[PDB]
Amino acid sequence: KLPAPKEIRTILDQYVIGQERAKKVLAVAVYNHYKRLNQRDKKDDIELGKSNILMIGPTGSGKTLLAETLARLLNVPFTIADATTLTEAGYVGEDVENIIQKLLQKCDYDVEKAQMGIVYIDEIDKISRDVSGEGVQQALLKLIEGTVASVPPQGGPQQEFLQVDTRNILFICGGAFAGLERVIQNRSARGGIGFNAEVRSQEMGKKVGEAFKEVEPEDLVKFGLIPEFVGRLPVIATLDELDEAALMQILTEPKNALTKQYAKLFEMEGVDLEFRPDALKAVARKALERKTGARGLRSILEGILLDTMYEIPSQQDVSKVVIDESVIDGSSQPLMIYEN
Amino acid sequence: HKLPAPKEIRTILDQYVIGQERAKKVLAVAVYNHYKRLNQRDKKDDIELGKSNILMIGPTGSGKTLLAETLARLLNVPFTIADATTLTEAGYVGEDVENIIQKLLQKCDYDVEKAQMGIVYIDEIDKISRKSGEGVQQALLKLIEGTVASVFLQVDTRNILFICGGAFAGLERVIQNRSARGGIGFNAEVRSQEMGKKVGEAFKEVEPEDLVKFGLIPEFVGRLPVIATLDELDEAALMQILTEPKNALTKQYAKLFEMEGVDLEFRPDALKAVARKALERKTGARGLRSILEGILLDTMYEIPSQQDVSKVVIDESVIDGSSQPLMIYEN
Amino acid sequence: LVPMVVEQSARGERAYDIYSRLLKERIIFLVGQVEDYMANLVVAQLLFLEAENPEKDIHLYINSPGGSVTAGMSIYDTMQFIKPNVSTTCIGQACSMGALLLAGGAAGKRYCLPHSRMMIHQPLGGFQGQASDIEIHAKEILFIKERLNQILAHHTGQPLDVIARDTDRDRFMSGDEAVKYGLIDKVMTQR
Amino acid sequence: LVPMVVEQSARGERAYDIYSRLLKERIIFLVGQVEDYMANLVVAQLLFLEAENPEKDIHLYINSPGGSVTAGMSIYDTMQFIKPNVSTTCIGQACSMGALLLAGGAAGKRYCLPHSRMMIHQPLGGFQGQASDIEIHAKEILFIKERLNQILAHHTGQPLDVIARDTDRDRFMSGDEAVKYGLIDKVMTQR
Ligand SMILES: Nc1ncnc2c1ncn2[C@@H]1O[C@H](COP(=O)(O)OP(=O)(O)OP(=O)(O)O)[C@@H](O)[C@H]1O
Ligand SMILES: Nc1ncnc2c1ncn2[C@@H]1O[C@H](COP(=O)(O)OP(=O)(O)O)[C@@H](O)[C@H]1O
Ligand SMILES: [Mg+2]
Ligand SMILES: [Mg+2]
Repeated sequence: KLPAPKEIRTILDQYVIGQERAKKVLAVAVYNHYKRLNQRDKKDDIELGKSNILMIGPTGSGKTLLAETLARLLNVPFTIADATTLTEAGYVGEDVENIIQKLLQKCDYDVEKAQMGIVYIDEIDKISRDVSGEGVQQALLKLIEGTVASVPPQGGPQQEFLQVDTRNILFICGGAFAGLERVIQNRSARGGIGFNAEVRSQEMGKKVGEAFKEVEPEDLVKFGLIPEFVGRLPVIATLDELDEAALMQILTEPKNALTKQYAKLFEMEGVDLEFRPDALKAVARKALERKTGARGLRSILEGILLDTMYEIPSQQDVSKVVIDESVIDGSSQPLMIYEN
Repeated sequence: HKLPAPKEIRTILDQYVIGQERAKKVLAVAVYNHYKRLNQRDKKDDIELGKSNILMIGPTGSGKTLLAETLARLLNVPFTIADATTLTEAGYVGEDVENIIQKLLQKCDYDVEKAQMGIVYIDEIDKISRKSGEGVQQALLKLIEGTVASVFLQVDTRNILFICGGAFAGLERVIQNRSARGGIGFNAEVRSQEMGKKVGEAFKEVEPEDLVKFGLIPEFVGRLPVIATLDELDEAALMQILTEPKNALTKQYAKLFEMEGVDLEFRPDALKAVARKALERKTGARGLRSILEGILLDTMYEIPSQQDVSKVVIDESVIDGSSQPLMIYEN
Repeated sequence: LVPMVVEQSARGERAYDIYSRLLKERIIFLVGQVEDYMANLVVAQLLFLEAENPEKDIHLYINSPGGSVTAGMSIYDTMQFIKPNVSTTCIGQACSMGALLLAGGAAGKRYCLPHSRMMIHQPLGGFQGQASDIEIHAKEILFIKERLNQILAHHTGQPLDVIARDTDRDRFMSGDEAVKYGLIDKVMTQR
Repeated sequence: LVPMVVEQSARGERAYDIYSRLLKERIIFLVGQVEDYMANLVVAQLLFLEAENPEKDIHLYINSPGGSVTAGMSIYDTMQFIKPNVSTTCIGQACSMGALLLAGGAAGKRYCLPHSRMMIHQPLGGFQGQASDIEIHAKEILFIKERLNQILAHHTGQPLDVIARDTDRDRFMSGDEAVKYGLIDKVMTQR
């Protein structure tokens, strides 16, 4: 109950590796949000307005993880609804109502739980700029600020529809705004081309290191988002790119680190899973070029472990499997101590 | 739970399926871990590992059911094969989503002991694609999470391995978009007109993102840490399959001629040509049926016409479509 | 004026000029004197079509009285380097570079209309300067003459001694005569 | 006329000219005599491509009979300043200024077609005036000649004395000859 922002930060830090800026923002944000649901006394202090957050980070930065991990600290219904599916009324496509509908399915159709729920609408950037654009934004505007639910009944007339007010729920929004770096580059040192220009470092996961630190509402409006929409979300969180230095600190440090999980499965048979410092770094580089980041580690690792994971059980007396940098690439095979 | 080693799993399964050993390797260790790990976790340090659900994606007549059957042939635990089209809203417009758990009650024998290790399998999961539709997916996803729900008999939903496999239509085109194209130069590598036309674009390399793009609920798409990749067919494997089953196509053809008292003599040479015809029609193992069924039509209209037709010899010319069945009619 | 054409594709209607519409079908037009600017367009078209479909054949129509040798070589070298087979169809005249580009097409894909006229002559050159400079340029024009004769022999199969003898003076060859000579493979008469 | 082309991208269909479409692939074309107006386009194109992908290589095709020395220097100086490797693939001919750009490409990325002629000649200059002006304008054309000789020696690796000797008179070099000289790295024939 109402854990201190610092405690939340430490718990979230267990998995997240290097999101301090957003960590604090997200921590304080939820902390005060639930204090409003808690501070319901009648002392002329119910007027308090919620403040929705707008998480902007390159794909795979850790946005979803923060939302999901934080949901567990709350121990209440949480959901993630994509923004692409939603389309303005009058044309085929998901209706804004549906967001509440699916959200309530996780809540078990409990009004108290609904009001104390958190949303993580993703890919908000997609709906930028007659249909699938401003229309969706206009509809969403009312929904995020204030609206009554119309969720039809489950299982089993038209009056059966249930209602709940969308003025308590914290509607967090996560989006990978492709091109925002150029908008923020126009703020100062607009030069992209020329000898004395700010030409991008590279076309790898180094580009957006701290490019969103200087994100202002004006840029988001220029991006295409409605001015009103940008106003609705006052807080704007920023995430890093999870580059090679991050990926090296994310393959063993996290409590859920792939190496740890893989080691657990290997430990059962009796093989002491081992990794070399350079070996782990090698995987990071391979994931960055592949552009799969976080999601590329598992696959990459499975391509380097599964091979010997089908052998190890049939082999006996195995004591260790040393994974060398060479093994990561397609040159060598996992070194294994066949006997003791 | 059988729970053999990956080696034993693959080897024992190879006996009944030829050509799908690549995917087998992955699935072998996959299921091996799930049973062993969960059953005897012994409160492992920093337990994070979620149910080792494995996805199955293959085209029609790829042997999805065969791999599902062979997997369930020796598995003592129940498999409760079910469908995704049969599911509808939760007892509002039609069949409820608890019917998958109802199929488990039949296979588990009402034994909680068997229920907890029930390998809930589904086929043609690609027919509920969002465009009921998306509603069934969410009501389906609820059980994937491992939410104990009775049908009435309480059923253990935790630790239920999911090997669901659908014949996703338009999967390669979505992963084809992800693939990059070649340049236009004198020192550039134009690799092909198209990229998902030489190898199955879908079943060589897949990431969760590609599945979300298809139009599936992102939560369910990122619910399976493991995946698989089924190979449509193989030319070598097509000649073995021709007479591998107990009642193989060729076998059944001869057995049908034998009902009248005629032998269906067939040449090895003809077999090679037959495989090519099926590979061109691109309709899977089942496709081969149509080629021979038509070819035999003439023989199914000649043997009856002439009685005392001892046997019929088929040569490579007959499969080429030039020669006429060499009636061996005699005394 | 160049007329406009509508493709009326399934996705929607599009407007392309008469030349661009044919370019979609892997067709390239060579009209007028050969020069660096127009020759560069052909090279760009050949490479672009290669990326679209490196297996489908390409058809190059040639109607030109000749031109720059260097510009022509850039086209010939490009046709052989790329993977697709660049067909060639004479539509009435090829004097010096038109026949080198007509005879530099894939085997079995060199055509000519019924009343087309094809000629072959040695490369003409013009230069002025000191005696030393003249001797240097003379060797260059003599080297080019040999390389060009070698190309015709390779594609036509005739011996180099015959090519050099036939290129000393202007030699006109009809559609039927060219087939026996080896410059082309077939004479298209009707569909 | 320049034919149009459609990319047919996922976002939609856009019409690009044959030259603009190739520009998206980091390709620049240098055709005709070198001059301030045409050379400035290459500068803008090279700089523009640097921002899109400062790591991906660039392919600069050179088919030109030469031109302004000052205009060419802006291209060479720009190619070396930028980070991306600028490949060179000589098609057709490469005269004095064209050869310098061909030699200025990244190491191991300089190419030429089989029937390509690479000529090297001294810088051409013309001026009229008093004896004092002639003496002043003679040191400039002589100083520039030294800079160009150093550039070729740096990339080709040959000693400066050999460059001056060869540049005294026109010297035509084929693909194979240019490789030994160091002007290029490989002669491409077929894909
Ligand atoms: N891998 C295989 N090995 C041998 N026979 C196969 C294989 N795959 C398909 N077949 C043949 O296909 C026939 C049965 O087809 P089946 O109904 O299993 O299609 P399916 O693969 O289940 O379709 P889907 O993939 O859409 O579920 C059998 O006669 C069988 O011989
Ligand atoms: N620091 C991290 N530690 C562990 N896992 C991470 C980390 N960053 C990202 N991930 C993984 O990446 C996946 C993608 O989620 P996220 O990066 O939040 O946004 P998106 O889903 O848009 O890529 C998550 O499932 C998560 O497990
Ligand atoms: Mg995620
Ligand atoms: Mg079946």
